[PDB]
Amino acid sequence: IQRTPKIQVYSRHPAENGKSNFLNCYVSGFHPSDIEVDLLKNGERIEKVEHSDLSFSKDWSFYLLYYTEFTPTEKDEYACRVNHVTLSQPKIVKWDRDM
Amino acid sequence: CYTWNQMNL
Amino acid sequence: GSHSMRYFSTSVSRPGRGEPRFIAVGYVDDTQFVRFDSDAASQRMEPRAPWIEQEGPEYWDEETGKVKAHSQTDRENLRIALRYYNQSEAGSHTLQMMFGCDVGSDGRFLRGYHQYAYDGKDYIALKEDLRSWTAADMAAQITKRKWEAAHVAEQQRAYLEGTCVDGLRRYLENGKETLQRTDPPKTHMTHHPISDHEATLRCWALGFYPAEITLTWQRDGEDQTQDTELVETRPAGDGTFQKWAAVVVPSGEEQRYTCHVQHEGLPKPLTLRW
Ligand SMILES: *[C@@H]1O[C@H](CO)[C@@H](O[C@@H]2O[C@H](CO)[C@@H](O[C@@H]3O[C@H](CO)[C@@H](O)[C@H](O[C@H]4O[C@H](CO)[C@@H](O)[C@H](O)[C@@H]4O)[C@@H]3O)[C@H](O)[C@H]2NC(C)=O)[C@H](O)[C@H]1NC(C)=O
Repeated sequence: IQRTPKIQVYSRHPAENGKSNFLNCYVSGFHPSDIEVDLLKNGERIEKVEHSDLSFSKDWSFYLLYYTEFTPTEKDEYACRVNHVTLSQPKIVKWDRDM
Repeated sequence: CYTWNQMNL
Repeated sequence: GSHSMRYFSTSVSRPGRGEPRFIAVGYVDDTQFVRFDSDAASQRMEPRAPWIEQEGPEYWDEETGKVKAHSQTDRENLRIALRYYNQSEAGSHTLQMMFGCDVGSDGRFLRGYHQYAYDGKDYIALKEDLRSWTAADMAAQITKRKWEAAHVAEQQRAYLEGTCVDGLRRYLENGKETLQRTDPPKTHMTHHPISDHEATLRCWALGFYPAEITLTWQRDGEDQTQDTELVETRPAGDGTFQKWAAVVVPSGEEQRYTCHVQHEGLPKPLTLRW
């Protein structure tokens, strides 16, 4: 079977402009496990990005956390770009400070 | 504490 | 209170690109503490929590040996599934496995698990009687006959009722500073107008452990069920978890809505109102 990833872009702590934080992209509920996740800053890919070890939920669907250290500003726009076989094209989910 | 998974399908 | 220990393994074949990729991870409750990646350089069961690094090299030799053997068993199990399902040798397939135990507040054995999944669907699973298997299709019934004849469940039960419970009690002790402390959720609420006749109320729960939580919106004491946007509980990245629930309300009717937070670390369930 094939399941579509649910994508969440968020920070580890509430965003304070100028305060060091962590940008998170959490993909969950997908299958198969082959997935491409890229954190974006102003459309550009962030280079040093870590991810958790592959795990899965009770229903056998996988989840992964991609994260990087960042310092939010008023102007900088962040996003997460996910590609998976269940997607017609790479999906970009922009970061909202209240989501 | 891993177990023994040597059983074949 | 009650606690759990789980291992999750995943084998993805890749014909023409080498041996299948094997990845395993171990958890105590919602805390990962070990990992094994067959493509990593160390070729060892690596630690992932601070309270497990104190284990000696004898422990790591034992765990690395058991997880390497599992990796090679799933390698030949992927070939067997091809014959069972009459699938080609060029396709990439997935074999997943979960095993572990649940202990009570005292440490007594409650339930044990040992389950297989092929390509995301159930294959075989150890029943609650720790003796018989749930075969999910005709192919798994071939496996069920093999394992019940070789009394596979007997050795697997001895681990679940013994080695699993003992290791879990040992892990809860070495990491009682983290594993046994519940963080209650810090809650707040935000307000977003969307038009001049509607607005959004978002109920936040942050920094809680363990991950199990319930967020519920109510209108005039009535659960919303529908009309409520609920996100999956997500890892904050520091060992704690987040979750929010949003509801879209007509303007001027904010105070007739309430958010209800239930969590293990809460002495009393919270009720929030804008
Ligand atoms: C296990 O898998 C194997 C392989 O996947 C399978 O054996 C194959 O089955 C297919 C059919 O499912 C066979 O295909 C036939 O091949 C002949 C030539 O070899 C074709 O001419 C046939 O096509 C006719 O039908 C078309 C329909 O429109 C017509 O348009 C066309 O012009 C032809 O008249 C037919 O498809 C194939 O030969 C076998 N063998 C091999 C080696 O692939 C096997 O059945 C599976 N077993 C089980 C239990 O499912």
